[PDB]
Amino acid sequence: VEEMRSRVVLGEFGVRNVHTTDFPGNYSGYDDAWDQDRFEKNFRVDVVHMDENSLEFDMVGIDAAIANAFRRILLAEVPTMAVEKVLVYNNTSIVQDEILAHRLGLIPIHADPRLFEYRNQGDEEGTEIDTLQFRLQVRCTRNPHAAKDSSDPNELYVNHKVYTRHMTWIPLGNQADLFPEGTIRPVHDDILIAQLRPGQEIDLLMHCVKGIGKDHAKFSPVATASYRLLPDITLLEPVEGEAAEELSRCFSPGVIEVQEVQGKKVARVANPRLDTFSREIFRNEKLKKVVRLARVRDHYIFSVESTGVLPPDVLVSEAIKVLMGKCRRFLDELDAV
Amino acid sequence: MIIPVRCFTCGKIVGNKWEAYLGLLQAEYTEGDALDALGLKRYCCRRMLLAHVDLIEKLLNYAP
Amino acid sequence: TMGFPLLTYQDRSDNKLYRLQTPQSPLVRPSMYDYYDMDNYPIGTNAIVAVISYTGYDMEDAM
Amino acid sequence: GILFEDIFDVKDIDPEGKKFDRVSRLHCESESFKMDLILDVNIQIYPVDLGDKFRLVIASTLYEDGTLDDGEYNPTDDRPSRADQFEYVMYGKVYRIEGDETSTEAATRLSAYVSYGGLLMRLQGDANNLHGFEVDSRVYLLMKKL
Amino acid sequence: ASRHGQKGILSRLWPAEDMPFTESGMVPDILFNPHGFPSRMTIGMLIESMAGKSAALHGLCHDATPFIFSEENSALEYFGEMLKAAGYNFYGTERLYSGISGLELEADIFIGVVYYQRLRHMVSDK
Amino acid sequence: QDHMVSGASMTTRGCFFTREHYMELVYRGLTDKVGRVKLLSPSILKPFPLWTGKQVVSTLLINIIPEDHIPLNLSGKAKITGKAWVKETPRSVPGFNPDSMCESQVIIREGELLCGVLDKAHYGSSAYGLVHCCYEIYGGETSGKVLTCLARLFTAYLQLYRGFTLGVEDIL
Amino acid sequence: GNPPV
Amino acid sequence: GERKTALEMVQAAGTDRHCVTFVLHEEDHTLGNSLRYMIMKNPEVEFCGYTTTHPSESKINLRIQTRGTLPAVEPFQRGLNELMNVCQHVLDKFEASIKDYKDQKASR
Ligand SMILES: [Zn+2]
Repeated sequence: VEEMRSRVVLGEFGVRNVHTTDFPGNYSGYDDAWDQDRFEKNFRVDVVHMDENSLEFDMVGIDAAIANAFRRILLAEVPTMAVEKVLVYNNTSIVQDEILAHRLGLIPIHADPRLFEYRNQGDEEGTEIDTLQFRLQVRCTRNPHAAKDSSDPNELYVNHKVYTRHMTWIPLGNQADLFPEGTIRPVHDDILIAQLRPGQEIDLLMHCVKGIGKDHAKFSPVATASYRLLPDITLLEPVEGEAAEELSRCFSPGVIEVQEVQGKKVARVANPRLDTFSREIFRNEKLKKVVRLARVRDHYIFSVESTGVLPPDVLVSEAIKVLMGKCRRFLDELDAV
Repeated sequence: MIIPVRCFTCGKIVGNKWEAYLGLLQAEYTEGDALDALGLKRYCCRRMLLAHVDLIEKLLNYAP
Repeated sequence: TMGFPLLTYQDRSDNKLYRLQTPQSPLVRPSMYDYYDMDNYPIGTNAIVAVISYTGYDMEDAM
Repeated sequence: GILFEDIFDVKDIDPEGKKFDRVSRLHCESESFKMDLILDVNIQIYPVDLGDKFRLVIASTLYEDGTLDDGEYNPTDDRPSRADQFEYVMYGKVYRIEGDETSTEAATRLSAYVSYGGLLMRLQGDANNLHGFEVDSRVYLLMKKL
Repeated sequence: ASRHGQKGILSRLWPAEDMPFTESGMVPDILFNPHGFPSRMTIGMLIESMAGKSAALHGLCHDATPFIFSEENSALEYFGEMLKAAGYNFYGTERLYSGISGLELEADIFIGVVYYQRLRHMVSDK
Repeated sequence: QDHMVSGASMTTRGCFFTREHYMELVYRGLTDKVGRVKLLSPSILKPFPLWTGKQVVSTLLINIIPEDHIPLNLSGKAKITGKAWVKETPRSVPGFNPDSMCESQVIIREGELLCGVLDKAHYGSSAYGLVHCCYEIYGGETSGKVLTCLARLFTAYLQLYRGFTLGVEDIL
Repeated sequence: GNPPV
Repeated sequence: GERKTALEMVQAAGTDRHCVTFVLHEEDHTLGNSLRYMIMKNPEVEFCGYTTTHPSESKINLRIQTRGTLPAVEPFQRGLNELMNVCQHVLDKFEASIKDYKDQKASR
């Protein structure tokens, strides 16, 4: 007669169970029929950090299926713009043509994909509606004003290294209005595309189309969008007297804060969230009996890091909206019968 | 040959930290401190720069 | 192994010549690998491998 | 619809030494009957200890009003007077009844083996009160500590 | 192939959202069935994984010279101490989630960095 | 390989599944195409309804066997000796033949696995197992169907809720 | 580290 | 609208309305698993399970077997609606939290 409703207990030789006991018929009284108000009451979102290119909200009180749906949407279904076709007029570089096209596909563009649309199948030409064109034209020459020196930038250098700065947007249609001068640009100005020697030249036109990270990774808008369940650490016994420090070393260092309540030293669990699961207490043989570390049941921690095309919060919003769009597409196709 | 533009396992863009990495190593910084000062947290990205062999500098030495 | 076979293309006119685009140098390697510089000619890439039975398509020597 | 009811007390927590993860094999022994019970119980849900008593019942229906069970599980059933005076309910089938070994002796004792998915039980004792059982018969094992 | 005689064909290209992600956000790029070890006894791959993960973590470069690590000074002890000094766990296992169900698998997985070679035999030629 | 370590760790005695892991593990082994899926009843009905993993294999076995034909009975031994589980020294109980109730004896009673681990001795290339008897009573197409569905089930199990690996702390 | 203060 | 990027329903043997298999095209484990979680909350369904037919293909099969009365197409169309309601609520809550944090940080 003992219920544990909220934690995923764990030892070393394996974890105890894979359930969450929050579904219909999963208890004598604790049965579920998807009370929507109970959800709307027990749900809360909390954001730990929001630099540019980072977010760490909490998303407390949701199941693993919905959290995983959100994570898989950000990685593979939120749309981005990226180079699909490369027209090469001349290329006397050491970098091949196909390898140059590949390298150009993996460069992130700062166009927001919500103002564009998908190119129809076999729309090779493209129009202001679905495409953005950029041009890289660079040639390397020796600089006339150079002494007998060997630094590659000083001599043998007008364009020794071709960067993303060298790529220039060719406004395709009326896109010069709508897009102000600096808005459509590659996100990073320092990505090394190639290297040149005097007499070598690159000249090409790149076409960027819309797409999702599912049919090619180049179109994916986040470095990673993973999540982790909130750890839980409980001191079953008061640790003290120089075993507190050994305890504080078997964890990521901020988790067990050793206070000094009396002349003796007491270890306390200051911040369970910092913990990385390393299970190094389980090697102690005397303190594996003192601490129980498990996971909180439906308390997640998310971390979204965008490449630079869209801000992270906008990414999460568009992910939730993409899931809603899936649901609505299937609802309206069902209503079609 | 040349620095990969995006880390393979994750996709994080590491193609702009090659010259910065080389500059922090010329200043006396260890490869660990250097990879930290560039923002490469998870070791999948750290291996992308730590173990890169720049062979574009040896191919760019035979005649035009 | 498909690796970096030589530095002088445009000159060899062999029959077949397999080239790997972006080789890396092993992070774990014997010290003799560094006596005969073998990083002038790298042979493979470092990969994050997990030893897990997860797919149903990686059994009996398949990866 | 009861086939057996008694008050046991745990004597051994796991003598054979085979140790499974969440399951514990209790060796009990009835009171006022001197019947024997080997019982695999899921102890993650229902912790049991030594020197512990519990009222144990075996049934063929949970309704305790005659109506047979339909063999279908509904968590939505509207007849909610099914036995709930019991904390741990299982549901298995008897797969072996074997009269005791002793020949030339009365030895009219029976051992009834029940399987509860994978958690086995064995009830051994005077046949007179193990007649309700028969191989391939579905039975519920209700339990309630004291 | 690895540097230990573990050759194998490429059977699938697993989507990047169906791969088991680790608690650090990472996601493997090679999945290697754990049943090639018991009969082939290539314990050098299990040490190379930990050595390479420790290298990528600390920015170091360890040597795999034969006969440098004895019974008294073991290789697993050395590299597990290296790992435990980086916040990871001694035995080299980090616990993953299922990229398909979203649940933390019950077993903690053995992940690391190993050096793969690509062989010259391709289905395009055979 | 991992269809043997998956089925041996699911059919072990202490594997309990909630209604939603029970389902989605039956339907993912079946992928059934015709007719209702005949489910079972929870082994544990009270503190929380829970299933057994042997019940997943059972309910996968009563759907594959052809509709008109009736489920089979089978009694045999497992490959994993009943001594592999003895952690702690064994003590003696006067009326207990420890092997009467052991994970070493496989007892399928009307298509429902009631005892036994179902390792290589079944599902495998060993004779007189579950698939060999399926091939005798119901033909060779039904044994092939059983093999397919059991492979799919044991893959879903390791891919969804459990995982198999081989680190250094099991060779240590 | 710690949701917003 | 789309004759086959969307739904194809196969009523079972005997065209039992209470046992249907929906084929959802261009869907992977994301919608499959979230929708199966949302349909399991309905006490009127006795079996819900999804599965991907083959890696090479892009389509999932849901299987809904409801109780005696309802036609098993209401459980599907209600799990969809509940999932979309949950997504809308999560979106509202997340945007409100982001706005509140932006204000708290821009003030100080
Ligand atoms: Zn990375």
